[PDB]
Amino acid sequence: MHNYNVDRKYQYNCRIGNWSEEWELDEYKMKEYLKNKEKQKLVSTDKEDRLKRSLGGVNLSYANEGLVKFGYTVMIESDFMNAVVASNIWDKITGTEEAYGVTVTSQKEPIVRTAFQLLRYEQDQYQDDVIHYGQNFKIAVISRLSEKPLYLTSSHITPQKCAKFSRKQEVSISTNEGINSAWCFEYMDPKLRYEMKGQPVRSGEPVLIKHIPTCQWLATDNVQYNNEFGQEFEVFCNSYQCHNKTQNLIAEKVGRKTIETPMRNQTNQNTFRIVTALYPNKADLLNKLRRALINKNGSNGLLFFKNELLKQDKDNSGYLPQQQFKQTVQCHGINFSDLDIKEVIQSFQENYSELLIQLKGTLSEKRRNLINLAYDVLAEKLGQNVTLSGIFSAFNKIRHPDVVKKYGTDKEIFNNFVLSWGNLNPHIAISREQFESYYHDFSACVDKEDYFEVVLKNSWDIP
Amino acid sequence: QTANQDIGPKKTCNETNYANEYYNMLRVS
Amino acid sequence: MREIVHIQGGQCGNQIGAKFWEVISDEHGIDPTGTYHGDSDLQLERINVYYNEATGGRYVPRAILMDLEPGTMDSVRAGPFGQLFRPDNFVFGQTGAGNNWAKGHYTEGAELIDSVLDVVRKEAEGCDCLQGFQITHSLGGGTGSGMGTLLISKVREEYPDRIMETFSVVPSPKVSDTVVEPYNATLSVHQLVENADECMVIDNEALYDICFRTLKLTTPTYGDLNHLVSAAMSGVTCCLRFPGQLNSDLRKLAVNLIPFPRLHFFMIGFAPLTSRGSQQYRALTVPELTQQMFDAKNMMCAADPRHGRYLTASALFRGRMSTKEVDEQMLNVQNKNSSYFVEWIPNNIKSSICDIPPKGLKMAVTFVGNSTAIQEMFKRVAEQFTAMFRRKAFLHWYTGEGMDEMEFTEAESNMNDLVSEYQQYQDATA
Amino acid sequence: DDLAITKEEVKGIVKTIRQKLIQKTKGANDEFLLRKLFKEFDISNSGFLTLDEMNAMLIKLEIPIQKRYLNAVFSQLDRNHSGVIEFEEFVYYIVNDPYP
Amino acid sequence: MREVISIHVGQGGIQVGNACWELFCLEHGIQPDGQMPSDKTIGGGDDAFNTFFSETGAGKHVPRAVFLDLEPTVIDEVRTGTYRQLFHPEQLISGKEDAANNFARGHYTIGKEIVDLCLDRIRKLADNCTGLQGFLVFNSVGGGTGSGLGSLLLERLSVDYGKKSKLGFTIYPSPQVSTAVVEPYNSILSTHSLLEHTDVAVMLDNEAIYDICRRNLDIERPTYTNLNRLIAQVISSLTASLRFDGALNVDITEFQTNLVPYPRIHFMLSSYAPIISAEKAYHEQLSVAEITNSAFEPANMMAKCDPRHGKYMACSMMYRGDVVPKDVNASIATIKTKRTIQFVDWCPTGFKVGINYQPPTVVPGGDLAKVMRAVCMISNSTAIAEVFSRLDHKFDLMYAKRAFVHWYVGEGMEEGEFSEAREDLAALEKDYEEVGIET
Amino acid sequence: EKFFGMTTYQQSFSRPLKETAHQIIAQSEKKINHFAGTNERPVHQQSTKMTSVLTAEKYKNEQEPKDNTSIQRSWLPYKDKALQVAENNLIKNQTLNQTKGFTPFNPLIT
Ligand SMILES: Nc1nc2c(ncn2[C@@H]2O[C@H](COP(=O)(O)OP(=O)(O)OP(=O)(O)O)[C@@H](O)[C@H]2O)c(=O)[nH]1
Ligand SMILES: Nc1nc2c(ncn2[C@@H]2O[C@H](COP(=O)(O)OP(=O)(O)O)[C@@H](O)[C@H]2O)c(=O)[nH]1
Ligand SMILES: [Mg+2]
Repeated sequence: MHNYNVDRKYQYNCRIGNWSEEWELDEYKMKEYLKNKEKQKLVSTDKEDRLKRSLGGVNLSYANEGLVKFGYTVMIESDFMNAVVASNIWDKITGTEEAYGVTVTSQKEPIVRTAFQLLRYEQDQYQDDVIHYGQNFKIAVISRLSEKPLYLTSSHITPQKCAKFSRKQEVSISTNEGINSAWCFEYMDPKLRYEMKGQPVRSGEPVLIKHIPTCQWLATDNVQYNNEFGQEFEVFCNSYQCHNKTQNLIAEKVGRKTIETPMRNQTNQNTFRIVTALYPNKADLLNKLRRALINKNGSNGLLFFKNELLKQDKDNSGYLPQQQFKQTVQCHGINFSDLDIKEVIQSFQENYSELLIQLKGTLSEKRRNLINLAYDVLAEKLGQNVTLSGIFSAFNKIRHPDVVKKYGTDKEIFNNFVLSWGNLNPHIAISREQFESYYHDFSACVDKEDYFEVVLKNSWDIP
Repeated sequence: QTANQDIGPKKTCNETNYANEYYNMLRVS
Repeated sequence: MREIVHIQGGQCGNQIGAKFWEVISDEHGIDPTGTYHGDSDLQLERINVYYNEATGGRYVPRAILMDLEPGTMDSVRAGPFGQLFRPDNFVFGQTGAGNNWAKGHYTEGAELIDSVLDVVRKEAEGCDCLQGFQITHSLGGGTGSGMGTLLISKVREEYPDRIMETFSVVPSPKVSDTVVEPYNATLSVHQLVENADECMVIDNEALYDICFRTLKLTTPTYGDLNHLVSAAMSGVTCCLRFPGQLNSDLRKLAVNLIPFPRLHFFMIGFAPLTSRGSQQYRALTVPELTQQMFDAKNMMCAADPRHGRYLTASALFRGRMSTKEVDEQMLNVQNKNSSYFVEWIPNNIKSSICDIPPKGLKMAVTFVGNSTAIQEMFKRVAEQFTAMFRRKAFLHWYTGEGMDEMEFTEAESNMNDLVSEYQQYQDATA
Repeated sequence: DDLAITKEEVKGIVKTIRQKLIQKTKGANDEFLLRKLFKEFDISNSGFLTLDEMNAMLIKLEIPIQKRYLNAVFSQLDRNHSGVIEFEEFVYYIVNDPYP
Repeated sequence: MREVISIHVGQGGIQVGNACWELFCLEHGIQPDGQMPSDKTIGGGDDAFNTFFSETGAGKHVPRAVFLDLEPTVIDEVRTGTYRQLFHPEQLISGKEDAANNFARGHYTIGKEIVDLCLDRIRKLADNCTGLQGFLVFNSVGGGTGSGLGSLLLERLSVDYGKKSKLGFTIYPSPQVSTAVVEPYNSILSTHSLLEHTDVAVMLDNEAIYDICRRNLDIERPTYTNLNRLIAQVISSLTASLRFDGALNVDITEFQTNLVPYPRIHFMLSSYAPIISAEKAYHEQLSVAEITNSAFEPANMMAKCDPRHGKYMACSMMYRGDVVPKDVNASIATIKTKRTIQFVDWCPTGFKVGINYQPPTVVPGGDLAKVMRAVCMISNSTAIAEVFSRLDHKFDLMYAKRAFVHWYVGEGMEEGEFSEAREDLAALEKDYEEVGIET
Repeated sequence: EKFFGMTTYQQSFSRPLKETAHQIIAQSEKKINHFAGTNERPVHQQSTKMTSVLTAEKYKNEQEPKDNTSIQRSWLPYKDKALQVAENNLIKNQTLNQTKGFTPFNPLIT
């Protein structure tokens, strides 16, 4: 005669009323939390990957003679705001072409996010790497930030596309490799702008960056902008020429001046300065790779990873080019961040041949007893010599762990059962010892004790 | 404005009378 | 491929819609980001049933979400899963309804309905062959109850051939939600039997009492009640969207569920219903499902389905299962309780199957109910309307925007007619 | 060597691809089906493509181009020089490419 | 030289056809992929595949089949099934809107704009054949599109080819177990269409098969998949005599002149035996005498209508396998002696027998076990009068108060049609009871 | 939290799940000189697939005395000219086929 919903109620810990049911839901939520981690989808873990890779510090290369030459690293600092350029490889702009937004950051501490690399964009008569006034230079982010090269570019004003808040020319990091990435430098004081060309750029000297596609000076302003990295403002392309008109034609007619010499001041918003350097666990990491591999191929994920690797290498020496290992992980597409790959490579840098073993791990002696025992039945049926053709024919598709439940069609399991066995020629010979390891991996990732033991008993008629 | 009377448009009900007639006649024969 | 469109109005109608797409999104593998991540290849062969195509690979659901105030809709997309709705599909005024039909149908309702008709026609003509309309709205509320009927009348006239369903929450006598509920509610029901084709009420009373006697959760929230309803619709269009053995489109139900033109009110429910504690210990087998489907309390309608007899009903069994037991169980139930089923219509239980059960279960059933007991609420709704109108209470504002006493007598006039015309079949004997 | 593939034929064949994809389904489509080819056979799901399967695909679509043309097209199709393509970039040039 | 054309329309039909092809597919040695595995050359003086297949020039074969339905889910289902590459890509004529169990919607409004396509397809296919023997039609009568397209196609077919025979296999609702509720209405209109255009039809009511499956096969949880193969087997036996050697051949022409006393009484029922699983088979007799005896068992009749409540008109039973001919006379002599099976006064002999030589072939993974003697017995008898009697009773009672009438009238069909349709059965029921009187 | 995906049609016959990366490549060379079309049958070859090599009966050759035929058709006055001549036909055809090579799953198709 238990009466529920008894007015004043305690927690589920007490036993006053209606405790039989609600007790579980606390467990269930605890029950569900277990599954969320099992696949790397919890918002906790990724955020650090967002925060970690983004918050990684960087080192600025020194400046020799205060002369900026292609190759060094510089911090773009906004004179008007007393801040520096910032990059976000997370926030995404809306368009057919994929691109990233950019912003200025108040905090002046150099870090990976704010590291920009310069290179030579187009060939020029200049020989020496000494940068030249009014020449093309392109900006690209550090390699560490993104595997693909990243560049910042823009386009002309359009009602369809406009700055999120500035309403001026929009700028974003993209994958363009043509005109849109070009840039050149201009002097600050207008008295020397036209005479400027032909003089070396002095590091730390104020510089004006102009955009070849639009000849619009990149400048910062004071407007709100909100994102994860605390508070920062927006950076737009727009040239803040002085409002008052200057008579070109009447001066142009008499011929006193020329088009080349500018005839209008610019406010401080367009100022920008190049700044150089002030002065001249393995146990857990291996867990992720096996875990990440698990989702993409379920229980039999590990083999294919080894199966995929055997294609790239040829010499069987087990020493594969270090870079050539990077793509292979990409070519299988597990949710394994690029930030994680280098840890594995640097850890064993001199190596898959040695690497494979650590993923195998150690099995409980109970499992080995069943693995070797099964082969005994097969040898008696197949006689003295065992041939691969015997194994495939020996396979019993009918029952399987998944055929009975109807998850998949027999032709699925029978074919799948085949690929994991590698690229061995059908007429090769294999002994029982080798058969031992082949099923060692299968138990490597099938955590459930009951399920793994189910595979062997029914599969090969082992009694 | 209430319309719920069902004690009896009349053309259809008369047809039903004719409809049954043939089936009785076939039944009779 | 017989696509359909969804039009829901009012926050109450808005709330139900929000859950429906999410639940529908999961079944077809639509994540809050919208990028397809399905496992089997059967999850796309009918993606057009509820989704269009776009450049960039993102699916934009075809829904019309709109209300007479911005606050509610500012929240519906405020939470997750709201980014799927296309901004062009939202239309919202700046006046407010205030729990009165007049403002949202003639003065304010008329002044904005034109825009909605424009939006609906654009999408509706988009499909290759329109298959029907399904509208979620509340007859006890201001924006929903009033706006919905006017839109329903307008649309039906332009498309006299397609079918239409309705999901409305008639108010419960035990618990109140608005004092002017009787007036606007009754005046709205009269405006469905004339234009709409199918009606299947849902009662919040059954939602609360179902949660505490079968689910047994102390604190239930409005999230819990919506989920149950969202599943209710999810089973109606299941066959239309997946392969199977005996498919039954939206129309097929009508010809088998509605015996006469003015008898198209249905009541729906979901099974199996089992609490967390009893999650595992019961045998998910055919006999268990059939017993709880017809249970007195498992139904979602305030009416008791044992106070009369049924005219017709149909079941949409979902998920792989044997066929023989399905027919036999239907045959047995129609026999052991003959007194609860009308006599002059033989074989008054329908069957239907689909080859894909809902995610997270092995067997699923969605029942449809056209029961003579549905009249019980109408007595409760109608009787209250009489007394309230006796003293002309709250009336003088109804007359405040051109709404006059002519139809109030008329509108209530049909409700009494519908109730009485509904009961004479109970005692009718061949 | 017998000859070097000229820029015209690379243009000429690429013409035979882009136009025909429009042939199937409806006008707005031929891009969802494009993701079908990757989706309807891949265990990797990485969205990366290999030279051979590019031959396999384009052999599918009634354009019996040959191997030698493939080496030129694949070489010009990718610039990183690794002979591997990511489907965010690949489709972008196939359809949403204003110039030939 | 001698070929047959297949017609299938309706979920009951489209799927049953989906099965009847596999049984033929496995028997003649053509794999589902579409390519015969060679090893069958050497002048091949046997066109065993003509009776159902046609040469494509080198390798594959295109079966003579037309698939029709007003819904895409089913028809396109086979387009991407295990049989994707067999059927002709354009020969799967598929509609766009569901019938919705409204016969009127299937015979006066929507069916017209696609029926022309159907008759177009039948035209091109037939021309290739030179010795067209007749037509086979499987349709579901208790459904919307099934009856509508079937009745409409039947009508137009008779007005173009004439004397060419046509055999119809209908699936009427079961006595007590059925799905549709408006089924008694839509089915009733069907009898009018097929009473005066189809020579031969076999009742195959569902309810009986469940009993046959449960009583003998010892399976208590069947599905629609297992029901079909039992129906499909009947097709395999019926049409075998054309495509196999035999000591006493039986042709399709010996039904429109061998098993129908009058042009009006043209309804008969079927049956099958033996029905044994893969476990209990070997431990039985399965002799010539035994197989025949189980044939006339009442409860095993494929139609839920006890043949013991009437007489018998004429039954043609076809033997396939290795039955010794003199054993055939052994069974018939005893059967006539018994008393519980009684024949009408005016028909002295009512059996026409045949003997094949190709044994029945069992589809892999099924229930039927391999055997060496079998028989397919068909009977047109006065017993079938009950099935018409039962359906009519369910009809008139509900039509009394015009239940569901609106859905039909509002679509164009005349309200007076129901008056005649019931008149159709009345005459047919009256005709049956008159023949049974002794002379 | 699964979706399953085995349709009623699927469980009966099969699911393809095939056409690996190189599979389409292999079929490309097959159609290179594969031409779709057909001629007319050379006639006087279309006919029913024979079952027995005797007339009006099936030549079941076995040990069992009830199905020997030979042991069953010696009641005539003399050695019935029919069984013996039929037998040599089956033997001689095999030798000729071995000369060419047909192995058509039986001597009947030849
Ligand atoms: N035995 C058996 N009967 C079937 C099968 N499929 C359908 N039926 C019968 O068909 C009747 C209903 O019609 P359906 O075959 O489902 O379809 P239809 O008659 O073409 O009408 P629509 O579904 O609107 O196209 C049911 O009452 C069943 O008896 C089947 O696979 N096996
Ligand atoms: N059961 C249930 N009822 C709801 C929910 N949301 C709204 N309602 C109903 O909506 C009614 C109030 O709607 P109302 O504001 O008057 O609608 P409006 O007049 O058109 O704006 C209440 O009676 C509630 O019962 C929900 O999530 N669950
Ligand atoms: Mg149908």
